[PDB]
Formats: sequence, structure tokens, C-alpha cells
Amino acid sequence: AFLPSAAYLTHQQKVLQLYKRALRHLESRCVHRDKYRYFACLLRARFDEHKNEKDMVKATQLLREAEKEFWHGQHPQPYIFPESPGGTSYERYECYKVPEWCLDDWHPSEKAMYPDYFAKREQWKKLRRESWEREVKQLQEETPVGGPRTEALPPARKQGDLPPLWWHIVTRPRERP
Amino acid sequence: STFVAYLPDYRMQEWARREAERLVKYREAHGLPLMESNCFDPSKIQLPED
Amino acid sequence: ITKDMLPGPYPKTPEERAAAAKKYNMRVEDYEPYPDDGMGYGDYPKLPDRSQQERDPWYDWDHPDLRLNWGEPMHWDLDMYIRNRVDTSPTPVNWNLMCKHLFGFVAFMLFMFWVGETYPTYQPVGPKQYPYNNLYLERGGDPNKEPEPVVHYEI
Amino acid sequence: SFPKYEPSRLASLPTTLDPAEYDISSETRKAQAERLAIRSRLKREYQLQYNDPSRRGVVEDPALIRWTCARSANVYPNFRPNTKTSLLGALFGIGPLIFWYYVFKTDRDRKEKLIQEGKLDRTFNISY
Amino acid sequence: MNLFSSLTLVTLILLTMPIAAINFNTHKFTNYPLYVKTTISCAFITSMIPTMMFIHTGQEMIISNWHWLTIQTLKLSLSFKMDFFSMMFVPVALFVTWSIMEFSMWYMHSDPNINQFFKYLLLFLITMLILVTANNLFQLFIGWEGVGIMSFLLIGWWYGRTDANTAALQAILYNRIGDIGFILAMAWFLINLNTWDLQQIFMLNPNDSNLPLMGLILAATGKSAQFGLHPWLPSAMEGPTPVSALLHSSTMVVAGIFLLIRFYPLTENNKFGQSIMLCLGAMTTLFTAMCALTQNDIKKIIAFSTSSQLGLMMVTIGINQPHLAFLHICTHAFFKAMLFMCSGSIIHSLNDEQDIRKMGGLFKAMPFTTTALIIGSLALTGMPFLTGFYSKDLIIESANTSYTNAWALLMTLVATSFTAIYSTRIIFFALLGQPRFPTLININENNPFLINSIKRLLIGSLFAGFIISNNIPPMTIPQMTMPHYLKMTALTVTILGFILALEISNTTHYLKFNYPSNTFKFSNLLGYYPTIMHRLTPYMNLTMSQKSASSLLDLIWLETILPKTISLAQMKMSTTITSQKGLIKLYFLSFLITILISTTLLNFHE
Amino acid sequence: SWDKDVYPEPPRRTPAPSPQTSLPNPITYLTKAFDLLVDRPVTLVREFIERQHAKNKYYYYHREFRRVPDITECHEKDVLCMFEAEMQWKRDYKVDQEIVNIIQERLKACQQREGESHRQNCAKELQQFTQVVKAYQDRYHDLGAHYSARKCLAKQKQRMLAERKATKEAA
Amino acid sequence: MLKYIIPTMMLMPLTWLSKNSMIWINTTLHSLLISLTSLLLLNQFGDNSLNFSLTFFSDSLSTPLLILTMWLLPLMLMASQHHLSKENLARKKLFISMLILLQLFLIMTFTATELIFFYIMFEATLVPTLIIITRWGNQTERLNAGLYFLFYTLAGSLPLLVALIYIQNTMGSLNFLILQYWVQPMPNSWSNTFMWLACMMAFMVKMPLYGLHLWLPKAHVEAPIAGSMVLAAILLKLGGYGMMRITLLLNPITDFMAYPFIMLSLWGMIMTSSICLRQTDLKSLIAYSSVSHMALVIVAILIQTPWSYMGATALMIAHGLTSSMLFCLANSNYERVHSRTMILARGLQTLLPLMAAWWLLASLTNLALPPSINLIGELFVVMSTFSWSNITIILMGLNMVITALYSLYMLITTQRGKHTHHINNILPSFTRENALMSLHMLPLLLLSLNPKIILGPLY
Ligand SMILES: CCCCCCCCCCCCCCCCCC(=O)OC[C@H](COP(=O)([O-])OCC[N+](C)(C)C)OC(=O)CCCCCCCCCCCCCCCCC
Ligand SMILES: CCCCCCCCCCCCCCCCCC(=O)OC[C@H](COP(=O)([O-])OCC[N+](C)(C)C)OC(=O)CCCCCCCCCCCCCCCCC
Ligand SMILES: CCCCCCCCCCCCCCCCCC(=O)OC[C@H](COP(=O)(O)OCCN)OC(=O)CCCCCCCCCCCCCCCCC
Repeated sequence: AFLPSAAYLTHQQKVLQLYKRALRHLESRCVHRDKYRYFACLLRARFDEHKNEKDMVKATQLLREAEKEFWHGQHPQPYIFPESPGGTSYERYECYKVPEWCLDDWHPSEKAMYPDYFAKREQWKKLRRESWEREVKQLQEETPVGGPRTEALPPARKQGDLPPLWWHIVTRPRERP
Repeated sequence: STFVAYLPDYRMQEWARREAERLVKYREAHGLPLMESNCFDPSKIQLPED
Repeated sequence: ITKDMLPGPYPKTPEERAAAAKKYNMRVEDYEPYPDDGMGYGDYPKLPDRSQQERDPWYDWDHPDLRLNWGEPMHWDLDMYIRNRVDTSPTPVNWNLMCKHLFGFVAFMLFMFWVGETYPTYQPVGPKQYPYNNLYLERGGDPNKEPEPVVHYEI
Repeated sequence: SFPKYEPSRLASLPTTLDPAEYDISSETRKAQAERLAIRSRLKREYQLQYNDPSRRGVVEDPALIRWTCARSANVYPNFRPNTKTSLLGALFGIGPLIFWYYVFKTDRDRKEKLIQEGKLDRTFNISY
Repeated sequence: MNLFSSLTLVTLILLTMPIAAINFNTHKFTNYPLYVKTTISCAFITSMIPTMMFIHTGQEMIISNWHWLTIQTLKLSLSFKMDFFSMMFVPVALFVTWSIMEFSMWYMHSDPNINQFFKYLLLFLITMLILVTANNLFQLFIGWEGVGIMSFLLIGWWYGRTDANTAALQAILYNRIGDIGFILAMAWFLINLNTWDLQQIFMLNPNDSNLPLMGLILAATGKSAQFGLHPWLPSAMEGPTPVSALLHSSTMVVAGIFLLIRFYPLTENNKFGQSIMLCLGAMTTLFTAMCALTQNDIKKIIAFSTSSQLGLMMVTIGINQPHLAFLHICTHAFFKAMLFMCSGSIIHSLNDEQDIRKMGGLFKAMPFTTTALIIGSLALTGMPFLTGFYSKDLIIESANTSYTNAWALLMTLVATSFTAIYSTRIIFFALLGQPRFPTLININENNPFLINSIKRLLIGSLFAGFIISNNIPPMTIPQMTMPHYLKMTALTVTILGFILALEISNTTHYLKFNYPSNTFKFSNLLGYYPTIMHRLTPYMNLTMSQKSASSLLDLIWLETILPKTISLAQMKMSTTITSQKGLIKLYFLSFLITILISTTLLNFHE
Repeated sequence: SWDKDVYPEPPRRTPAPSPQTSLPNPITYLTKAFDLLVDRPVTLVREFIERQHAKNKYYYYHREFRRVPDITECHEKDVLCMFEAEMQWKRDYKVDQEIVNIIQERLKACQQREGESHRQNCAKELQQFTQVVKAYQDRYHDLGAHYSARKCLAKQKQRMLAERKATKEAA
Repeated sequence: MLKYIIPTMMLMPLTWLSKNSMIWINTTLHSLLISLTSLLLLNQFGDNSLNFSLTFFSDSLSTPLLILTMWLLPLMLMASQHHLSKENLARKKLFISMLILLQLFLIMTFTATELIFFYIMFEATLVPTLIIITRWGNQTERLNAGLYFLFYTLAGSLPLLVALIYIQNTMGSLNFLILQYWVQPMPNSWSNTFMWLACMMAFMVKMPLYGLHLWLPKAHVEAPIAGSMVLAAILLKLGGYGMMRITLLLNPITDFMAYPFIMLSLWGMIMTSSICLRQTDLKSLIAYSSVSHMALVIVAILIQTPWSYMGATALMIAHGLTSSMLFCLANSNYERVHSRTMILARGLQTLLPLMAAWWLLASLTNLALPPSINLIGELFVVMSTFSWSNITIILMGLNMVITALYSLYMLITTQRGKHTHHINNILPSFTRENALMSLHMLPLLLLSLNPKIILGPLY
């Protein structure tokens, strides 16, 4: 029950996430593609058999017993994507993700090696500092009484202005610096 | 560091080697033992009666 | 910062409990301080006591290295439950079964090592024969003391 | 049927196996509602203080200062000497000291007694 | 005489010179890794010359050149020892490092800190060449700590990654336990034998040397990653692949076995130490065999493989056969370094994927890597007349016909079968079958650096064992009169293991699903050893650090008994004294009471 | 140069090279290359340096210490004689330490020189090492970090008292 | 010793008659010249100590401490000229005069041939230190830190003076040259028991000893950088020097008397290392590491063997240099992030590479990597305490692990990992700071070449 936009996980998202995790663990269990395809079709049959179940508490009990079934027979070491958390290559390049504001501390001698890039950087900084008050006034007039309810940010609803709090998401370092 | 490196025979640590290089060459030449078990001469020390 | 935002004594009245819950930025029903047994904790909340590895890694955390937000109350043992340190992730195998299996494995192989040490293996040969009174002079023996004569015969 | 998982101190229960997660009562939904409200308000304050172009410094977190002050400077005023604390202090303060003193005294006495009778091997021990 | 010492010290100076070159830079270095590689090749030739000098004559040297510190009776001097072990280890390590740095010049091309990487690798090589040529225990301890902390830095190369720093700290912890053992051994040696030089230790020849040998065994358990202190070596494969291939496979991890090799005149007399260390080696090789049986991450499999090999050389050390163990040191370094090189090439060709379950079909995609991997696996399993035959077969022949433990011999045979099993498991899964990688194929290995390094290590893994085994002089009587069933035992066990694992790999193709058993989970979760020991002991130590040491004693009780008691007593006495009402009558009544007390009770009028 | 008597070395016997095969060993060729390229320039430079040394020759001497009365002829609490006795004892302590270091050097050199037969060929060096270690232990050991001449005298007096008691109980 | 006292006293007319902003330059230049001239104290003989006059003498033990003090003063002036740039000129001159006076008392303490003169300077070092801590600190708790630092030390030192005066009424003199020849054995009695306690508890307090160490985490983390340097690198060695001078008169009662303090220190090193494993503050971590190292020096002095004394003085010099470097690192980080939390500023290797190299080198010298003098001292103390008993090595060895468990930890949380997102005032490293760390480290790395000058008066 930890989501950025919502406060809880519904039944449909629980079933979909259980299906995805079960299929991933089944793919980890059998190495070859044809055996995985056969057993994935079998699991798709098992999930499709109980699709049209209008009894809500029966769906809840089916979810509980399916979760116990998945926990009983999951792989001890499932396959993890290299960029996924817990992978071999996870957060490896965070030692090269230098933040942009370090360029504000560069010497003028080494700032002359890239003139046009720093001119465009000055233009970007001027745009940010001229749109900051407009976007904070947009935020302060749209947030309801008692603070925001969710973490969803409003878009730019006018012409010429930018979406609020756009700097640190647009100017984030790349995945391969 | 140059002054420390060229210290003139610190704590005579070299000298105690060189004198020893003489002294062994004494007592090995005349059949004397290398070192006696008594630091001082036993003839010039008086023990209490027991 | 100011004086009435720092932690204080253990709350007793429900109004003090509500004020401490508002100070720590969470609900009153979820604000459970440490029991006042005199250990020095005070009004610090008792968080559910799990490591930071159990947090969601795909959420847009304010501190993705530690998987922590801004303004959220920290654990009393947050320096112990970082990802560089002790982890409390749910294991696929129960803890007691793992401990009993490891102890049984180690104890069984130690016992069998002792049993094999009691009954060693070898090859059907006599002792190796060395010349010159089992090499008395070559073993560092003194040349003045004549060794006891050991004679090996042809077979 | 299937072996149920036993929760442990160093092996917590899985989130998907928690029975309390599957409750769809009104009170749990309300609790999630103001939990999300508090989290969203704190996040909004943080990212409003964080994206300021005029600001050049550290965004101060009151939670970090609160934790560091509670860990160090707020231990003695919340302490009362009772049976539990006195027993723990007597067991952990002077217990190991007495144990190590007895062990080292016994070892040194045995070694010295071996030295006086000449049974201890000191044939080459001239550096001490 | 003027050529042996001169060439060996100029090898040391030539290796240490590029560190001074990189420490005195102003511009950006133009092809610094090429400079380091050329330096290492020249140093390898310069080290190879005294090796053939020792092969021809048999010259050994002691170079006590710099008198460092005379402390009463003890004298510490910069002493270098040139003997059989140093002369047969230095060119092998230099050749392996040459191939590793060429492969890393191919592999680490895109990293902006490649110069720092090569400086770190050269510093590691310098510390190891300090350690292996060390004469006294102080220089050996210097090399010990140098290679330990260089391993720490090279594991934590990617400092933005959590698991790299965690594994580096774990390796530091286990190496410090090994340092506890080393310090205990050095303490016993100084107290009882009044020396740190190895010549006097070998001359005096103590009889009751159980304590220093136990300390050395603990040090080797810490450094060579034996049972009890193993998991740092499997976790050390979180770093870059050349770092693994050099340090954690061929050079650094054999330092404990090298230390036990050097102390063979002391452990020749002891039988208790030999029995303990044989049992420890057998436990290590069997446990790492079951751990490598059912692993999926390839570098973890080869980590458990090299720890099993370390257990095997400890086993043949414990049967009083040190020179066969040193031959296995060189041979295992060769084929294990080349196997890691092939695995790194395969990983780099598949977009940084280290999982064997998403591989396959690479028999024809990468033919050179396929050939070299097949040759290395054959040499590991004990293919006759390769590198691995000339050490492992003699080791198991000496272990068979000897007065040893039966259980350790049985487990060594089972571990040999399991090595064969996981070797053909790697061959089947990584190389044969059908492709399983993603659709965008960028398989390429035609860079000259990778091809040349794999080619040199392939020539080494084909002929170096034969050349060394025919060049070394005898030191012990080899065993040649054995019955027929004991002579063919290793080949039969390897063949049976290959057959069993081929049957397993054939049965994995069937369309049948099985629930995971307890044995598979035991062999897959690393014997439950990193799950229990890395969660229980840090928790206990940190909770005793906080709930008992920090918060209880030194923040409350030590702050309560001394300062707060007198503080509160002085406060109470100050409040009691100065609480008078200011009345004259009470003051003069107190005067009268004072006079009454002085006159009668205290007898001040006498 | 050094002293061949205080630092002995047994006579060297190098066997003559008597090769059997016709293959030329590279060691002789590399020895010739080392003698041509390396040995001659170093020898020429050292000869030039020695020639420059020979123009300006100056001497340094070994300091000679005359004998002063020791602690056994010093009155109680008279600093002007126990001071000199203490410094003479310290100088003798350092000389004795370097003597034991010389014997240790002899033992290690014998062990490394005699090779695999070191157990038999270096018995005399081992016995000299044992004798000098016994003398050093009986003379200077267990004095403490605050050692002085008086502590050594007290230890010696205790040793002779114990020896007299032992030889009285055996007669 | 009049050739070193007079320039130190003349430093005050230099700092009071200087220009409006030339005080730092002149004081640094002339204190560096004094440090250069300090090397003439290396005229040591194998038997005789260097005796100057009836009041001042220099053995081979006081000489490294004197050289370290006169070397530390210019580093102190360099360190304490960034947070005082906003200060008044008169207050700046007062601070420089306080540092000069403290250094003068320190170099007059070590050369005193009379124990009363040594004790007088040993307490005279209290007033400038207390004034600096209570005036030029940053937090509130410095006021509390002005009490625990003071009334601990005097509580150990006011009985001891009485014992010293008793020696003046017993042996007839307190001159150290006389007492080396007029010493008497101490019989076992309650009077000699309490005289041993009086003569030792001051040096156990000022070292500090575990249990009596409570003033050191408080007086290290509220004090400014110059105060942290003077407590860590010099003022903790007054206890060791006093122990080494006073152990001569307390024989042979020390053999059965040193047991409880040896056990206290042998458990306190483990306790303080475990505390270092869980400290949330950098400055408190360095303070508790100092407590652990000084407990090791206490054990070394108490077992009183030549190897133990050698390891004790080597450990004293090495720990002084390493703790000074660590405190300057912590001061630079505090000046850049304006907080003392360890977990606040992470991943600084991606922003300061050279400061990361200095951090790695300082943490390397902290865990005694060979062949540094830290390893030399700790190794020799380990050899001596193994000679003392065969079990204590365990209580050493485990401690070593915990050392490598926090120092690298002190590295990692400050250097490695993802950098924090909301901190954007991380300036590049100044030339003054890098000069400070190089001047701290290069003598420490150079002393490994010739350690025979820091191996005590019985080398
Ligand atoms: C002392 C207490 C206070 C401490 C703080 C002091 C602050 C003030 C500091 C003043 C200046 C420094 C004083 C101490 C100087 C110590 C150094 C010194 O002089 O030593 C004397 C020693 C003296 O050597 P020696 O004693 O053996 O020689 C006999 C004496 N002389 C020189 C007269 C013949 O100097 C050396 O050892 C220098 C040797 C040559 C230079 C170094 C060559 C090798 C360099 C490294 C090569 C590569 C190795 C591998 C690297 C791998 C990568 C890491
Ligand atoms: C690339 C350019 C190179 C230089 C070009 C110009 C010079 C050319 C060559 C000529 C050089 C000068 C003549 C020869 C050298 C001098 C001869 C001499 O007596 O020198 C004095 C001494 C020789 O020793 P010694 O025996 O004379 O001094 C003993 C001194 N006492 C008695 C006080 C102890 O020093 C050297 O020769 C320097 C050795 C340098 C190599 C070692 C460096 C070690 C660095 C790390 C230190 C820590 C080690 C820890 C481990 C220690 C062991 C356990
Ligand atoms: C020949 C004799 C052989 C004898 C063999 C049997 C005896 C020895 C048995 C082993 C003892 C050591 C192992 C237990 C402690 C291990 C501590 C450690 O560093 O664990 C590693 C752990 C990281 O591991 P991991 O979880 O895999 O990390 C990847 C994350 N997924 O690291 C972490 O999580 C970080 C933890 C940092 C703080 C560690 C605090 C605990 C330290 C305990 C040290 C105990 C030393 C005892 C020395 C005694 C000497 C006499």
C-alpha cells in the first residue's frame, strides 16, 4: 500500500502483479523457451478459469491461496534484469552522475573551452528564474485547503508557461554519462 | 628531511656495532667466551651470609 | 528550529500524545512511543522495525540511496538498517529450518572427520628404511655420541 | 498443504502474505487516505523548498536534526534508575571487567609459578 | 652473482617506476595503459632471466640491502629472498598480469578513470611482489595488508553501488580475522624464537609449534577463503571482471597457501596441524562444490570453483606435499585467469549480462571464446597432458596412497566429481543449446587486444604445466608403485561426473515440472551460510554497541555514578546551607548551641 | 671491506662448467652482454670517483672510552660516581646487544649458505648462539623498562645467592 | 631551552604590532621558522640525555613531542583563519596570543627537569584551552564542555601535587636526574597504595581512561578546530609523559597494582570501538577513536617493558598526527555543509576527488597500515602485551577488526554512494585546506623511513 499517486492497491492491480511475478518466476524455473511457453499457457489457463467470478470474498480467498501457492514454489534465485534493483548492473553509474550545478563552480579559464554550451546554459537559467514565480503562483492557487491530497503535479494550463517544478526532472543526468 | 637523514651517528647506534666488531675479534682470538654470565666481576662483590 | 519541536519526556495525557504525533508528522493512531521503562528513549516513536531493503525501490524517493523521504520520522536504529548493513528481507526458507540444517551439516561432518581420524587409511607397506643409523648425523645429532646401531636387512 | 512461513526478527513476513493488507474495511481506507495526505503535504513542501533557484544551500530536514538530538542529548533526562536498568548496568559494566581480571590473574599466576620452578621454556626468550 | 640480484631488483624498480610517472603528471597521459602493459612485459622478461638461471644452476639469494631498524637484539632490514618459490611464481604472475591488462585495455575502454584503474592494478602487483619475495615476517605483513586493501579498493571500484562497498567491507573483515591469526603467529615467533627472519626460524626448529601453526592456519583461512571464512570470495565478484580475473582467481587469493608453502620445514614435523589443515581443505572444497553445483550467476560459479581449487591445494598441502601444491598454484592461476577472461568476453558481448539462464547458442557466434572456454574447462577437469593433469593427478595420487584421513580422501574425490559436473554445466548452459539473449545482437570479439590476450593465455594453459613440470628439480620422492584401481581413480571419477551431469542436462530438456526440494535450496542459497552469519552476527554486534555500550553505559551509567552524584549532592548541600530565615535570634541560639557542644561534648576547654 | 675474522665465511668451491649437449645456454651470452654493456661503464665511473677521492683524503676515528670505576665501588647515594658507572654500564649494554646481533647474523648466514644440509653443517654457530643467548638472558633479562646498574647488580646478587644455596644443599 | 622559549614569547609582540591584516602571514612565517630551528634537539646520545641547565633538559622522549608541538602551531594558525575572518581584530589577536601562550606552556612542560615545574606547566595548559573552548566554540554545550574538561582534571591533579610535595619531604629533591640514582623500592602497604593512586589518577584522567573519559567526547565536538587539534594531538600526551616520568618512583608496587586499570583499558578499547561503530557524529567518532588509542597507550605504559615503551611513544606521535588530520577533515566538511551529521553529506568523491584521496589516506593511516608508524607502535605494544600474557592478544585482535570496521565506514558514508540531491553549496577544495592536509600527512609518511627518532629514550 505504498504508491506515489494512489493510497492503496485495488484487487485488479493485485491480481495483475501476482500474475506478472508468477510468470517471471516460472520463466526463471524452466530455462528453455518452449517449456516456458507451454507452462505459461498452462498458467494462463489457470488464471482464465476463474476470471468471471462475481463473488468478491471468493476472489479474495482465491487471491490468498494463489499467493500462498506462489510463495510455496518460487525460485530461490529468480532472474533479475541488470538495470533492475537487485541486479548486477544496478545503480552502477551513479558514480558518474555529476549534478548540473557543479558547472556553476567552474573556473572562467575552463569555462572558455565551451562557449556556446555555457551560453545555452545561461539562457536555460534565465528561463528557469523567469518562470519560477509564475509556476509557484500556479501551484499555490491550485492546491486545495489543507495541502495537496496526492503527489500528482498539475500540468501547465496556460500558454507560454512551463509545468511547475520542472528543473530537477528535466536536467537529470543521463543513464550513461 | 635532509638534516634528519644526515644526523651524526644518532644514539651512537652505529658506534656500538663497530666497537662490538672489535670486541669479538678480541675474545675469539684468545679463546675467551663471548659473554660472561656475570655483568660484574665476582671477586669484587660481597654477599650477605646465609 | 525551535524549542517545542525537539523531543521531550514520555507523553502521558492524550493531548500530549496528539501534540507529539503532530510534531512527528504522522497520525495519532500510528504514534506509538517507546515504553517508559527508564531506558532513555523518551517520546521517540517505535517504528515497525524493518530494514530499508524492504522499501519500494521503484518509488521516487527523496534519498534513493537510503530509500527515505523528507520529513518522515527516522528509525531509532536507522544506522543499523541501511543497505550497507543488516538486512531483514523475507527469506524463501524459514529461519529455524535453515539454522538446524546448517548446524546438522557442520556437526555431522565434524563427527565423521573425527571417526575417520580414529580409523585412518594407508597402503600395505612397512616403514621406510634410511641408511647410516636412520641418518643420525644428518638429523642434527652430535658426532661425539655414537648412536645405537640400527641395521636394515635385505628382503 | 504448504509450509506456512514463520516470521522472525531478522526475516520478516512478506508483504503479499500479510492478512491485514487484504482488509477492505472503511477504517483502513481512511487511514491510508490521511497517510497519503501527510506524505503528499511533506513532499510538496520539500520540492517547493528544493526547486528554488535563489536558494544555494542545504535544505534543512527537521527529522534528521530531531533524530540526531534524540540519539545523543536526550538520553539522560529520560532515564530513571530502576531494577531493570541497574541490573543491566551491573551485568554489563563490572561483569566483563571481573571476568577478564580473574582470567588474566589466573593466567599470570600460573605463568609466574611455572617461571619460578624453571619448568617454563625460556631458552631463547631475551626480548620482552 | 652480480646478475641475479641486479636483474631482480631492476624488475622491482621497473615495476614501481610508472607509479612515480603517474604521480608526476601535468598534462593528460598519452596511452598510459599501453605504457603500463609494456612495462609489465619488459619486467616479465627481466624476471624470466633469473628463472632460467635458477633452472640451470640452482642459485638462491638473500639480498639484505637496506638496514632499517635495529631494536636491541632484533634487527629489521630490507631483505629479499630468491628461492624456488619466488623464481617460479614471479614470471607466472607477471605473464598473467600482462594478459589481464591487455584484456582490461580492451574491456575497460569506456571508463573515464582507466588511468586510475591501471595505477591501482600496478599497485596491487607491486604489493604482491613485495609479499612473495619477502624474507622476514614484517615485509610479508606489509605485502599482506597491501594486497588486502588493494582488493578492497578494486572491489569498491564502482563506489556508487551499494553491494560493491558492502562486499569490500566484508572482505576487509575476513582479511582482518586472518590478520589476527598472522599477528598471533608473529607474536609467538618473536617471543619464543627471538627472530622475524625466516632463516633463524628454520634453523632453530621449535618442537612445540602448535600455536604459531594454528595462527598461520587461521591467517590462510582468512586470506585463501577457506570454510568458515569463505563468503567474501563469492561476494568479491561484484567488481570489474579483470579485477576478479587477476586478484580473486589467480594472484591474491593464493597468498595464504603461499604462506603455508613457505613454512613447510615447520609443518613437516607437526602432525596435528597437518590433520587440522587437511580437514579444513576438504571441508572447503566439498562445501564450495555443492555451492557451485546449482548456481546461475557465472562469476559466482567460477568464484566457488576457485575456492574449491584453493581447498584442493590446501588438501595436498596437508598431506606433506608442498611442491605439488605450488605446481597447482601456477597451473590453476593459468587456466582460471583465462577462464575468467573468456567469461568477461562473453559478458561484454551480451550487454553486461552475468546470468547463465539468458545465454546459449554461442558455440558459433564466438568461436574463439568457445574454443578457449572448452580448453580451460578440460584443463580444470583433468584432461590428460594439459596443464591441469601435471598437478592435479599427482596430487590425488599422493593423497590416495598415503597415511591420511579416509573421509577427507572420499570428500576430495566427490569434490573432483562435482568440479567436473559444474564445468560441463557451464559448457552446456553458456555455450550450447538455443539462443536466449534479447533480439538486438551486437556480438563482436575481433579486437586485437582480447584476441592476443586469450591467445597467450591459451598457449599457457596448453603447454606451461608440461614445461614447468619438466623444468623443476625434484624435492620429494614421487609415488609410482600403486595398484591399478588407484591409478585410474581420478580419470574414472571425472568421467562418471561428466556422465552424471550430462544426464542431468539432458533431463532438464523434458516437459516436466518439479517443486524445489530441500537439497536444491541448500545448494542454491550457499549452504544458508551468508543468510545466517551476515544477518545474526552484525545485528548482535550493533545492538550490543548501541543498547549496551553507547546508550546504557557511556551515556547514562558512567555519566551517573561519577559526575551527577556529586553534582546533585553539592546542589542539595548548597540549598540546605543557604536556606536560613535571616533571624538574629536563631543565629545566636546556634551560637549558644555551638558553645554548649564545644564545652561539654568535644572538650575544647582542656 | 670488512673483517674476515669477525665475519667468517668458509672457502668457496665452484665446480667447473662441463656441458654435455651442443645447445648454447643463454646464460653465458647474457653474462657477456652484462660484462660489456653494464660492468665496464660502472667500473669506469667508480674509478673516476675514486680518483677524485684520492686528491682529498681525510680521516675519521673510532672513539675510545677509558675505563671508569663501576657500580660496585660507588658509595651509597653519591651521584658523582654512580653517574659514570651508569653510563659505562649503558655503553656495555649496547655493545653486548650488538655482539648478540653479530652472532645472529652469523647463524642466519650459515643457515642460508649451507643449503639443504644446514642442520649438520652449522652446529658450531648454533652452539655459539645458544651460549651468547644464555649469557644475555642471565645478564640483562627481566630488568624492566626502568633498568639501571643497581637493578642488574641486585639480579646478579640474587643469582649468586641462589647458586650458593643450591651448591650448599648438594654438599 | 632558552633558545626556543624566547622566540615563542617574542611571537606576541609580532602578533600585536603587526598590520591590520598581516597577522596570519607573519605568525605563520615565524612559527614555521621556529619549527625549522626545533630540529636542533636531535643531539641525543646512546647513554646520556641532553641536559641544558639546572631547570631544562631534553631526553629522547620529550624531543618528538616538542618537535610535534612546534610543528603543530603553524598548522593550527592555518586551520583557524577561516571561521575567524568575520571576527574583530582585537579578538583575532587575542586568539593568536592564546595559541602562542598554550604552545609556550607546552614546550616548557616537556623539558622540565623538576616534577613541580612540570606539574605547574601541566596545569597551566588548562587555562588557555578552557578559554578557547568556552569562548570561540560554536554550540551551546561548549559551556558544559568547559566544566567537565576542567573539574575532571583538577580532581585528579590536586591530590597528586600533595604526593609530589611528600616526595620533596622524603627524598630531599624532585629533580629527575637526581631521582634516577636515589630511587628506593616501594613496599606493599596502604600508604603506598594511596600514594600510587594519587600519583597515577591525574594521568589516567588526562589520557583519558575508560570510565573517566566522559569529558573527551564533550570537549572535542563543541571545541573549535584549533581546540580539537590541541586536545587530540598534544594534550592527551601529557598523561603519557607524566606516566613515563613517574613510573620510576612507583616500583615494585606496580606489578599487582596495575591489574584493574589494565582490565579497564582492555575492555574500554572494545567498548569505545563498538561505540565508534554506531556514532552518528564524525567528531564524536574521532574522539572515541582517540579514547581507544590512548587506552592502548595506557596498557603499554602500565606493563612497562622496553618494547611497550617504544610502541607507546610511537603510537603517541602517530595518533597525534592522524587525529589532527581527521579533525581537520571534519572541520573542512563542517565548513562546507554547516552540520555535523555523518549521514547528511554523502558521495563526496564525485565532487571532491582530492579530498576523497586525503580521506582515504587518513583512514588508511588510522587503521595502522604498514609500514606506517601507527603499525609500528601498535605492533610493538601487541608484542609486549603478548609477552605479558598469552590471552590478551585475543583482546587485541578483535579490537583490530573493529578498527577496520569503523574507519572505512567513516570513509564510506562520507565518500561513496549516491550524492545527496538537496545540497548544492559544495565548493571546490581551497588551496589552504589542501596545503593543511599535505602538511599534516607528508611528515607522517616520511617518518616511516626513519622511525628511530620516535622510539623513546631507550632505543
Ligand atoms: C619527530 C616528531 C615530530 C613529527 C612531525 C615532524 C614535523 C617536521 C618534519 C621535518 C622533516 C621530516 C623529518 C623526518 C625525515 C624522515 C625521512 C628521512 O630523512 O629518512 C632518513 C633516511 C636515511 O636512510 P638510512 O638511515 O638508511 O641511511 C644512512 C644515513 N645516510 C643517509 C646518512 C647515509 O633516508 C632514507 O631512507 C632515504 C632513502 C632514499 C630516498 C627514498 C628512496 C625510495 C623511495 C620510494 C621508492 C618506491 C617504493 C615503492 C612505492 C610504491 C607505491 C607507493
Ligand atoms: C632514477 C634516478 C635514481 C638516482 C640517480 C642518482 C644516484 C645513482 C646511484 C647512486 C646512489 C648513491 C650510492 C648508493 C646508495 C647509498 C649507500 C648507502 O649506504 O646508503 C645508505 C642506506 C643504506 O643502509 P645503511 O645500512 O647504510 O644505513 C643504516 C643506518 N642506521 C645504522 C642508522 C640504521 O640507504 C640506502 O641505501 C637507501 C635505500 C633505498 C631503498 C629502500 C627504500 C624503502 C622505502 C620504504 C621505507 C619503509 C620500508 C619498510 C620495510 C623495511 C624492511 C622490513
Ligand atoms: C581455522 C579456524 C576457522 C574458524 C571458523 C569459524 C569461526 C569464524 C566464523 C565466521 C565469523 C565472521 C562471520 C560473521 C560476521 C560477518 C559480518 C559481515 O561482514 O557480514 C557480511 C555482511 C554483508 O554480507 P551480505 O549480506 O552478503 O551483503 C550483500 C547484501 N545482499 O556485512 C554487513 O552486513 C556489514 C556489517 C558491518 C558491521 C559488522 C559487525 C559484526 C562484526 C563481527 C566481528 C566478529 C569478529 C570475531 C573475532 C574473534 C577473534 C578471536
